[PDB]
Amino acid sequence: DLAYGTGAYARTRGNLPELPLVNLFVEATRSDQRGVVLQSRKGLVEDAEVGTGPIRGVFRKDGVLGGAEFVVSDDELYEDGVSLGTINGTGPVSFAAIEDELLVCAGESIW
Amino acid sequence: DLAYGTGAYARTRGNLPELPLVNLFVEATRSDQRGVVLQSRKGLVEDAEVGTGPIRGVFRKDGVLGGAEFVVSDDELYEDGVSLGTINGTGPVSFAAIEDELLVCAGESIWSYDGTTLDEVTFPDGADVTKVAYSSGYFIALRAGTGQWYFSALYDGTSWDGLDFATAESEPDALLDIVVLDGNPVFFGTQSVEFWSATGDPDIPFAPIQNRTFEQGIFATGCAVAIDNSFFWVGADKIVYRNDAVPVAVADDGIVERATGSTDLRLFLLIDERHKFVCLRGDTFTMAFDITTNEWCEFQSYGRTNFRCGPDMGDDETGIIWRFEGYSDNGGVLERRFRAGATLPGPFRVNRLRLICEVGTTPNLSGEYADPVIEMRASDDAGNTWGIWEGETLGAQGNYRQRVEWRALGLFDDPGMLFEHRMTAPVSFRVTAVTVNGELGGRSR
Amino acid sequence: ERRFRAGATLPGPFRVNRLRLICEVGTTPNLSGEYADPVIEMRASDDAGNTWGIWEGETLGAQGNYRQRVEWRALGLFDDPGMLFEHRMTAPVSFRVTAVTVNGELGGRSR
Amino acid sequence: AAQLFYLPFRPMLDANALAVPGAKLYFYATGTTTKQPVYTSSALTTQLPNPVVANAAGKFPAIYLNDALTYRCYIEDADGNELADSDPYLASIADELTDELQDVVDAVEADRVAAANSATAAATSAA
Amino acid sequence: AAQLFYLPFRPMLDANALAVPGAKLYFYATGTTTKQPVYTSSALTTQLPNPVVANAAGKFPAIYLNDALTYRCYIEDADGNELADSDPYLASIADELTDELQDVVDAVEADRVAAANSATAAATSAAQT
Amino acid sequence: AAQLFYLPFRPMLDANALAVPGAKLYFYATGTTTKQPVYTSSALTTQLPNPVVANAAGKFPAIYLNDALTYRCYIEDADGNELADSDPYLASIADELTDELQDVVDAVEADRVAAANSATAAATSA
Amino acid sequence: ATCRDIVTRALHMAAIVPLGKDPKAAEGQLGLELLQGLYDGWFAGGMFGRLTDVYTDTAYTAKEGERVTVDGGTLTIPDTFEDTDTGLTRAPRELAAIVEINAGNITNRVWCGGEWQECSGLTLNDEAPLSKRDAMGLSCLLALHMAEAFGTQIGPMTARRGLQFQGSVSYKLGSTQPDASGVYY
Amino acid sequence: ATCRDIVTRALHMAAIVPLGKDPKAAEGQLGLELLQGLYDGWFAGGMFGRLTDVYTDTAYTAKEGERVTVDGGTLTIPDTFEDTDTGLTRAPRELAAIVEINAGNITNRVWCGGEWQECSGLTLNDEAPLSKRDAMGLSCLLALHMAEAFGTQIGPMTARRGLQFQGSVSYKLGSTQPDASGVYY
Amino acid sequence: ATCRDIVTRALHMAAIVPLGKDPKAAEGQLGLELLQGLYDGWFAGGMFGRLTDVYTDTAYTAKEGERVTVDGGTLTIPDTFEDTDTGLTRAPRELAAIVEINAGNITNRVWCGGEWQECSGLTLNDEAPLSKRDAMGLSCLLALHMAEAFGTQIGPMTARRGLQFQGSVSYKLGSTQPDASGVYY
Repeated sequence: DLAYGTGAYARTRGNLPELPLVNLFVEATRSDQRGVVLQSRKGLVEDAEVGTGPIRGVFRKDGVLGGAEFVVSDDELYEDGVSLGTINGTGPVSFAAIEDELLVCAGESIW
Repeated sequence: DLAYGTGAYARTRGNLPELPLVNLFVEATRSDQRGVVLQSRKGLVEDAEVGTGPIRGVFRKDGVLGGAEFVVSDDELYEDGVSLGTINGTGPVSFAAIEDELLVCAGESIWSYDGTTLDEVTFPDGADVTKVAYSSGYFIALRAGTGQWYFSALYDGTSWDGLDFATAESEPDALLDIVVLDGNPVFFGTQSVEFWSATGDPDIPFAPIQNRTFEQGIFATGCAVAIDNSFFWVGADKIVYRNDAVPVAVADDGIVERATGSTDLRLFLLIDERHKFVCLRGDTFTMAFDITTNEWCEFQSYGRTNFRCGPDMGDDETGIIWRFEGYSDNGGVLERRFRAGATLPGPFRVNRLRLICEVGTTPNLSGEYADPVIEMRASDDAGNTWGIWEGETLGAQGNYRQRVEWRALGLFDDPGMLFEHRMTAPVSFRVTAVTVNGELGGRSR
Repeated sequence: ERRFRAGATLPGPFRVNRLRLICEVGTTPNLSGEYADPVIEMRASDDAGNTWGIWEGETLGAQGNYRQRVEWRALGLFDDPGMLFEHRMTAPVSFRVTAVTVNGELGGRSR
Repeated sequence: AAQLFYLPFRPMLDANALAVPGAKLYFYATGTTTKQPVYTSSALTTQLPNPVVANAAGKFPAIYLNDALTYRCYIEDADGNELADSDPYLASIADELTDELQDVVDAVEADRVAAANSATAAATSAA
Repeated sequence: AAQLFYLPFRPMLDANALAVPGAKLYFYATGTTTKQPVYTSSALTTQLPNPVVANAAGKFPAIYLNDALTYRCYIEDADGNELADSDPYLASIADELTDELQDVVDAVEADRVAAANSATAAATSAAQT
Repeated sequence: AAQLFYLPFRPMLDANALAVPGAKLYFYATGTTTKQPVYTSSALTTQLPNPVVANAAGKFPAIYLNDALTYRCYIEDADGNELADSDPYLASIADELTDELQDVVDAVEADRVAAANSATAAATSA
Repeated sequence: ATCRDIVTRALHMAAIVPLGKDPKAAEGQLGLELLQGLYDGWFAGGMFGRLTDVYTDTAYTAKEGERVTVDGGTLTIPDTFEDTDTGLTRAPRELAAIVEINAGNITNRVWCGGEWQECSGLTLNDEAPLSKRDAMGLSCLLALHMAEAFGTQIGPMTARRGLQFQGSVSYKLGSTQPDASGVYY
Repeated sequence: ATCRDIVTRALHMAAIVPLGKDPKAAEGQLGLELLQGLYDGWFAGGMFGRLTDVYTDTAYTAKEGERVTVDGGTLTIPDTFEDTDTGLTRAPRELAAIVEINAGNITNRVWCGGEWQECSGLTLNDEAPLSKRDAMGLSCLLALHMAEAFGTQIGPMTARRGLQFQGSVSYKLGSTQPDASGVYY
Repeated sequence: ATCRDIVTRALHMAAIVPLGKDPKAAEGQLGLELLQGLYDGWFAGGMFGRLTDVYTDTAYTAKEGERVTVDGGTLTIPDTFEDTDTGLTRAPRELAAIVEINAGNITNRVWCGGEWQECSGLTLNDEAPLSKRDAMGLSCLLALHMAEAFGTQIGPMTARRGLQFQGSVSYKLGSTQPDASGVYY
């Protein structure tokens, strides 16, 4: 019996042997005596196309603004695929929502 | 000595071998050296026929209104089999009672019964109430779609004030459930769990316990139960959680797989002599987590896509209330299925497969079940494909030395061997152990 | 792509006659096409992964072949630094790894 | 022309393709071993003995199943050997009058009347 | 839903599959007990003994029936027992016929009989005489 | 209602009525060679290999098909030679009854032709 | 004892099947086939002596210890013989074998218990052709070969009893047998 | 017994395939190939004696124990022979072998059960040429070689039965055989 | 049987390759080379007897059992021979070997199955020489040597079958063989 790399370990310092784990993760199981198995992560399939630039942030809450979803494109905000306006900022996008109001931040201004 | 599955583990991801436990649960024992045995669930027998539709809730408190039976068959309220009136529909039914007042909620409005007549309760702003509970002399109601909950006057359920409300600040969405734990209310919303305690101040009766919340919400209404000085709930990620300083996930990967495949989940509680089953019911399954043994079992009813007994021991499509007795499921067939086996590094010869089980305990002497038949079916490719069922006899009444053993199973290889045992007789059943290649002895058995 | 490694450090010379991959087999959703019989490749290294050999490919088995064995036989001798086998599969099918075995038993029945 | 003679029934064949004599068919409830009734005719009145026993030639009698119930078929050799089993028995064989058979029988009937009236006309016009 | 696969190819089972060496294969006319000829090969030249029995080795010979006439198959046990009776012998069907198909088929057979009787009556009695 | 029982345990035999060991049964699409899945149980979860290989006795396992599709049965022996083929997979005995009755309807048609000829000969002579 | 009883007691003596319980159909068929093969090997292997080969096509009456190929005649098995040494009528010698080959069908008859009993085409309901000599010995001999199919080995005493039965059949010491003859040139 | 039954019972006695269940296609093919190889090895290794070589090109009538090579003629296999010692018509001696060589096609025929059975080109549906002697013995002999391909081994009693069948075939003690002759120069 | 079939069955008997699975290209090539080496060692090692060394330069017709060194000539292999004992035409004796050394390359022919089969330049598609004698025995003999390359040892029965095949080839007891001669001075 050979012991495989349970976790992704790749050290370049000292030229230690590397045990990369690409698209596989350890999960505990009950059907096997060894207890753990390697399971593959599911593939990515498109759920909705919203804009052109990179998706900086996605927000969707059932009880916020009637359950509509909000997606930040490169420099644009979209609600259910409909553009709402242009958001200024080049940093990570943060959302803060209440029952009736949503605030979006991108580094400079609050919308 | 083959090792059988002590809990239902059906994980379809990665085509892992499945070890279902149907109508059987692990129970600790002292007579056997192995400590644990598999005990069969008791069959369902009708106790009372109330209404003409599915049972939504059953209430029976001896100290409330003389201990009458309050049953919600469909959209009607019945007291000891006598109709009281029409109740609102879709939402699940919640009860909250005191010595002389009973409030029933069905997700739309509140109905009050004081032993004389059933009256609709006027709520502030005419809003819809999702859940109604009782705590420390107050009646608590959750307004639908809002994160604020209202409380009534002292020992009065028909008097609700529009200003007598409190809001869960840390949860900006709407609340969904209430659990009365340790005499105090705990509120489950879509984003957080809030702990509130009664401060005894007449103007503000309840205050939140600061710095004690869980970031996991509740999936829907009716997915929280209270038992054993704790509460179980279903998170927004469809994972069953226990109450603790840090909540733990008592549901394994297979349980979450089954839960995710269903759209509706309901958490209720079932009682056997010493066993407290936290039952999670989906559209096509009904699993039960045992409190005493911390193991998951599966309950099924023959001929139906899901277990007959719903919340509060009520039927899911008929006006029958059930009770556990005689392993004769509604006068029909009670199926008990389980799987044993092992993984092998190479070839392995199976010549005998013995099952230490119940023998000679059938109460039938002139019927087709005078001698019950238990069928074993073997597989070598990790249970993916199976052979033909081979049946053995558990013995007639009084035959307490019957041997339940198969013969010459054959060569098994690297994936392993998996044997599935199924019995479908309305008789008591229990499995102690499964032995492979046992010693060949005996004395006129 | 799903890739992992299994290896061992040896005190001296070691001969590897068989390498078995107890994994998920016969669960392909495709009956005709390129991925009717998915291919998983294995490659070996004796210098702790610094230099590898050529990829050798096995088939996980067509749909329904639940008894397929993932075996590699043409493996040589491994000296002091240890042995490291890298496995890689690049087909859009489900994949689960249960165990990796070396020099297992030779028995079986028409798999 | 000439047609090779074949057996007029479908018995269960053993490993060597010989008809099993005295084979016993058991009809149970699906997933269970509970005995379920079988009927001789479509009226569902006379009940066959559920362990249906074939004759010495392997021929089975006409077995009619209650369509309102789902069945499990368990066949055995006369001495008790377990031959085959199907837990969900789906009678997926269609046996209704499709319009091809209906038009065939209608054409046969019409041609029969045509032949009869032609024969009568010939008899009247000749005698 | 789910469909149970049934093999659609009629088995090529001759008398040897009967596994009864004492069986007799009588071939009468459709409806009556008048005994019809049975031939050896497809040439329809050599006649088999119609009470067909196995040889000294217990092997049944090949049985060829001409499709021009309609036969009735009768299987006789060595002890005098009935085993398999087919009023109209249909060639490439092996399963039991439902009642509806049953009365359809013998109604068709009776229509054929009546048509043949009318045709021969018209040919002999009317036209020639 | 009432449903007639049909034997589902059918091993396949060649023209000599012998068991065919290792026979490969292919379930193709109607008129093409595209493969369709076949399932071990009625739940249609576990999938048998589309080329189903019979055991040494020539007996296939229980095969469950999806009625939403239309199948074609293609039998080959162990060596790959052709044994049988059914492009439209029909499971109705009615078509077999029609095939048997084709001969009788042609015979009755010829009978009608002969009767009409006899009637016209009688009319012309008399 | 019937063949079913022989198989049941053979399985009981090997402890494979507990006492008081009958075996399944599969083990019964396996035991019946094992017994049939044992009898066929005894007959073909020369256990009953080297059988004189004769070929007949008319009606023929056979004597003890022959294999007769019938090619259209009838074979008559007599229950009595004219003793050459003494001249008075006698029963056939114990364990006297007659083999008949008719159209590829082989029928083996052995004289035991005062009757000709067949060892061919045995079923589970037929009398065992040598149960009268020793039923338990025959069961032990059958178990000696049957136990291997179930992954078990019989005890030394069961094997000793089975080989004792086999040696008693081979020796034929119980009753008078024809005197041995040799060639002196 | 057919070759399918022989292979199935060989696997059952080896305790590899479950009792009463037919094996897969691979098991049947391997068993058939092993049985065919055993038969050809018996015919080529002199199990049926040293076969006299005969070459013919016209019509020829076969004799016992002959290897006839034909390149245009027809060899007739007779069902009877004229006994030289006694003069009457007799059946061929038990386990009499005739080999036909026709343009690279080898056909081995052995006389048993009153018929010539061919041991060449066997399929799973063909009758086993020597099953009537001991079906269980032949199954055990086949299992002796089958068990090794599955990574297992069988018990001593199954092996003893297999070699008993082989020795009974080699001995030919059960029936009349031609007298042994030698040279004296 | 083709060389691929023999290699596959050899790997199956050693249990190295699971039943029903074809081997890789590398193991097939290794088995083919092992079979070729076995044949070459049999021919050069004197398994078919001490071959008479003859040398020719014109057209020459070889007889049984020689190695012919051809230097600018033609060698004609005959399909029949004139038997010196009786004078009638006969097929070449079974396992008769003819070796031809032409232009530096070696061609070995053996007479089996009524035909001359070449054991030189064998690929995985050509029919394996001497496979008709016992295909499974030849597979076992090949496995006897192949199992070591995969770090495993075959069972006793497979090795016994392989040595039985080799001994049957060396014995030549199955058919007529030339009489042994000697020197008496």
